[PDB]
Amino acid sequence: DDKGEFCVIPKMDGQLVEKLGQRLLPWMDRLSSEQLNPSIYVGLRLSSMQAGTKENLYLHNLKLHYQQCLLGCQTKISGGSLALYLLALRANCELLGGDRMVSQLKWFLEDEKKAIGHHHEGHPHTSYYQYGLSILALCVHRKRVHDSVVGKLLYAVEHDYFTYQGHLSVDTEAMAGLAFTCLERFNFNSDLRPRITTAIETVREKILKAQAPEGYFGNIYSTPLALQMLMTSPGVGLGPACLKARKSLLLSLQDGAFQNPMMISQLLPVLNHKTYLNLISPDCQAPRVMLVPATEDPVHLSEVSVTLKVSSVLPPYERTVSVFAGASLEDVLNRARDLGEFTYGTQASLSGPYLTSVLGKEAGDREYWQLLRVPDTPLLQGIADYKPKNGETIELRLVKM
Ligand code: B12
Ligand SMILES: N[C@@H](CCC(=O)N[C@@H](CS)C(=O)NCC(=O)O)C(=O)O
Ligand SMILES: [Cl-]
Ligand SMILES: [Cl-]
Repeated sequence: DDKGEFCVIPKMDGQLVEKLGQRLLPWMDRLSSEQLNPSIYVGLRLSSMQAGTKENLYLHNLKLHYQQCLLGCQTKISGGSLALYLLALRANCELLGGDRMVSQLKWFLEDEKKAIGHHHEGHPHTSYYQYGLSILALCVHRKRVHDSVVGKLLYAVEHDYFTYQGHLSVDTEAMAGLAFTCLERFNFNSDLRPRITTAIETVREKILKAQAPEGYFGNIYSTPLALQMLMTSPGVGLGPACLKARKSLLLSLQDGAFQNPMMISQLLPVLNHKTYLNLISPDCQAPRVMLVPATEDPVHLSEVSVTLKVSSVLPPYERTVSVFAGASLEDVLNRARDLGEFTYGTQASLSGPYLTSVLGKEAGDREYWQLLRVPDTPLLQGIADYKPKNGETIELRLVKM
């Protein structure tokens, strides 16, 4: 590739990548319906690493869970979650399909298309991220959806719906590009083909323009999906752009990034030069090294002082607490709660605990609790993974989606 047209990530530190995989390994034993994440299975299968027989047991439990929750299930499965399960099936070389899951995912897309409306003036009940992910998951199972469904996602890309105040929301843009790439390879939605092929170029160009001087695309956690999109096909400047991203990824791993299992599961494929598009026709005898358990570090003795602020409740709340150095924001919330007259609530997600209430105020429709480093810098990690530094002030703020 003397011309530098292929997006590659060469010469990654072997032990940083091993340790990244070892962070997923313990999660292979968390098999309850409340903790299963099909993206973990996909990410491991597309990676240079494996967990042996634990993978087969994980897939067995995924199958029982998604089969039980088709419309003894406990919580309603979103379209995107079912889509990730479809990706897990392809990672084991299994093909669906009148399949009930295929139909359920198609009807999810129909519901979201209706929410968006004929004038693209509405919004999905979930997100354009889940919309694109669901189109992609159907496509890799060789299943087409109606042009009217695909048109909504094309329109959003064509009208730059995922750029806000000049900043591209890279993850959703990249996911849309992955879906479009799959449609193009099957020649699905052929009446939309010129739009599809241009939109692939638009996504790639917008991703490249979102590259920061440091080398990440948007932010370090959007970079895995951005790299998937760039790796689907060679292009001018991709070699050089992806070498900058390599530098950013290495520095981030050295600095302790990528603790979150969902994020690890998005990064592992691209470190192995694979993407979700490999799930059309995947190698199911891929070369992968067995992971072994990491050794856990000694107890952290130092402490950090962190101020927790909530101004979207009446009366507002502010308290400085101390926790062990390396404790999470969740630990800070727990310490504040222990000190009295502070409460919070969460719900499970495939990314871990999602903050849903603070001081008795539950996020309503189209609202969420945003986590910020004062002043006004949104955190890049959620409560379980963000580790506050001494002297930081963290704000919880209820905002409109
Ligand atoms: C859509 C989305 C949101 C929406 C979710 C609501 C909706 N309308 O669906 C909104 C805008 C509310 C949101 C909020 C946040 N998000 Co967000 N989000 C995403 C996105 C684009 C897609 C998620 C999705 O649908 N996945 C597919 C479905 C099937 O999976 P799921 O687990 O069932 O989806 C749920 C969770 O993702 C959850 N949620 C969304 N984001 C986050 C982040 C964390 C850490 C957790 C625990 C949960 C959570 O909401 C989804 C719907 O219920 C991802 C992109 C990505 N690369 O994954 C980023 C992403 C997951 N979010 C991220 C972050 C950091 C946040 C926030 C912490 C930002 C902040 N500073 O407040 C908050 C969450 C705080 C809290 N209250 O706990 C990061 C996480 C990185 C990491 N290291 O883990 C990502 C990767 C984006 C990025 N590149 O920065 N998010
Ligand atoms: N509107 C988009 C989602 C945009 C979005 O919620 N982006 C959040 C996700 S946490 C974000 O701030 N992303 C980081 C960024 O844009 O840099 C969709 O429908 O998929
Ligand atoms: Cl992380
Ligand atoms: Cl609460």
